[PDB]
Formats: sequence, structure tokens, C-alpha cells
Amino acid sequence: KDLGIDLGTANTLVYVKGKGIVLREPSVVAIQRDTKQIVAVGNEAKNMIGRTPGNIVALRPMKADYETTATMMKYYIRKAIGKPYVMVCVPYGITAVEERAVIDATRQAGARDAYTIEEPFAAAIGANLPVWEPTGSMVVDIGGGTTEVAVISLGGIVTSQSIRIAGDEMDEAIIQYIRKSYNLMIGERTAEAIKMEIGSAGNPEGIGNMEIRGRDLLTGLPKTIEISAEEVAEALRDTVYAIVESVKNTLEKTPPELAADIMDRGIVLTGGGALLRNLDKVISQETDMPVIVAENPLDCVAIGTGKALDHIDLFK
Ligand SMILES: Nc1nc2c(ncn2[C@@H]2O[C@H](COP(=O)(O)OP(=O)(O)OP(=O)(O)O)[C@@H](O)[C@H]2O)c(=O)[nH]1
Repeated sequence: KDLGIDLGTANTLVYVKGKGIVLREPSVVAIQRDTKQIVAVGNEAKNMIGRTPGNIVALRPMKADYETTATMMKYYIRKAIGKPYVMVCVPYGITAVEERAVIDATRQAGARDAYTIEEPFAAAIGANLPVWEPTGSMVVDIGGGTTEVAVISLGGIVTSQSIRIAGDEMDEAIIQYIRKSYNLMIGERTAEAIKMEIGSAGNPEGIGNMEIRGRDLLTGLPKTIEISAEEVAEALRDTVYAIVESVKNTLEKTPPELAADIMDRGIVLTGGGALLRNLDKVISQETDMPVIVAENPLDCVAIGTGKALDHIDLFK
């Protein structure tokens, strides 16, 4: 059996050729404070912390100990399943020493051999763009920690860019806007809920208002206020600008013929971050190019990592 593993910032997905996305579990680990050892991974850690055994702490490795990686991979590989060949999705900006570290750890986790794929190429394969044709295609993968842009043609990446401004950074910007605007400190969970509920990249008209709670910075005491979609859009302006610039910087680095094909096919957005309302419209208006959101934007990467198992030669 061959496995494709997308160990995301918050969510891990395992794909087994044949069965498809067999596993969906949080990118979470549970570590004994005293033994300083990984006691559980994924749902097992969730259950552990959920049973509250004490002396356990829960951590998300996010963006890296070779041991944490190898242990995590050991759990997801065994739970999903004579040893497997594993395609591991990696961010675009990954160095070669890091990429070798992922392979050794995956090999230590129980893989015959391991191969890596850049998230943008996987996202493109999962979103059914014609990656193998000599036509140019563009994918924008906006996750939690990273936004990654790439142009693909003939089973390779022509040009690509990565930025650390993405879904998490949208939440931060909301938190910072409310800190400055209302002298109120909200947490991550509330910031995420605001982005999901009333967040938008632009045209916040009709999105609505939300009551939120946080810590007043003068008094230290909890406080409830009303936040508008208009304000949240402003709070996300610069974050959205940054994403638009990387798309434009990638086009400026694209050959004309491929740049001309993308103007016809359009740009595909993948990743949970791409669910920010009207981001597709904003990027389209600023690029003068069709922009669409992929059909299954949260599973594209994992599906692409799974389908990449059929051309394992290329990644070998
Ligand atoms: N605006 C908005 N964001 C969402 C929504 N649902 C999920 N997200 C965001 O999706 C992001 C993570 O989604 P994924 O595409 O799975 O990213 P990831 O694979 O876990 O992390 P990466 O490794 O960087 O790709 C988080 O930042 C979430 O806030 C939604 O409905 N609206």
C-alpha cells in the first residue's frame, strides 16, 4: 500500500491509493511534562487530553524536531494501514536539508521509502488543473500558516512564491484591529470565529454584525462589544493586499505564453484560507484574470498527494 500524507498546521489527512482520504485527524501531539515524551498523537491525544489524565500537555507542531515528525508520522502511518511507500506533502519554501529530514523521519516512522511533493503542485493535482499538459496553470493555496502561489506546466513548477501571511495571519490582524480600535483583547478562538462568520476580503455589504467578548485592557475585566463586517474587512486589508501581491509577483515572473494561458483558464484557489469571502473577487479585480475557488478546497492537497502516487517516478 502507498500512502499520501498531508501533515497540515491544524489538520492531518492520510490518503491510501484505492480507498482515498482514509484519515482526518488534528495535527496535535500530547507530551508528558515530566517524561518530556510524546504520549499520543492525533485523535489519541485529543482523547487523552479529553479524559484529562493530567501531566500531559497538548501541542501542535504546525510549521521541527526530527523526533516529533517521525513519531507523528509513525502514528498516522500505522493507523491508516508490507511497509508503505509514502508521499509527504511539503511547503514550497522547504530547503533540501529539511526535505531530507522529512524523508528520514518518514522512513524511521515505518516507510520503505519516502518522497516529497510541494503543496502547490499537490493542490493543483487535487483541483484537476492540467498539470501534465504544456499549458500554463496557476494555483493559489492559502492555508493556516502559509500562502503559496505557483504556475505549473508539463508536470513541474515554472515559478512559485510562498508567504507566511495566510489564515492565521487573518486572525491576528482581526485581534490587532480590535486591540487598537476598542482596547479589547480577544483570543484566537473568537478571532477565528469572526473571520469565518463575518470575515471578507472586500465588499462586506450584507455580511452582518457579531457580538464578541474579550478582556478590556484598562480594567482587566470581560467585556462584550459589537463588531461589523466593514471593520473586519478593513482589519484584513493589508493581509489581503499581501496575498494579492504574491499572486502578481508570480505572474510578473511567468513566461508570457504561460501567463496568457492562465488569463484564459483562470486562477484556482485552494485551502481553507481561500474561503475568506470575496477573496476570489478581490484577486480577480486586481489581476484582471478569472479567479475560482476549487470544489473541495480543504481536501485538494491531500487528494493531490494521493494522485501523485500514480506518477511516483517523477518524485523518485
Ligand atoms: N475564512 C475562512 N477560513 C476558514 C474556513 N474554514 C477553515 N478556514 C481556515 O483554513 C485554514 C486551514 O485550512 P487548511 O487548508 O486545511 O490549511 P492547513 O493544511 O491545515 O495548513 P497548511 O499546511 O499551511 O496548508 C485555517 O486558517 C482556518 O481558519 C472558513 O469557513 N472561512
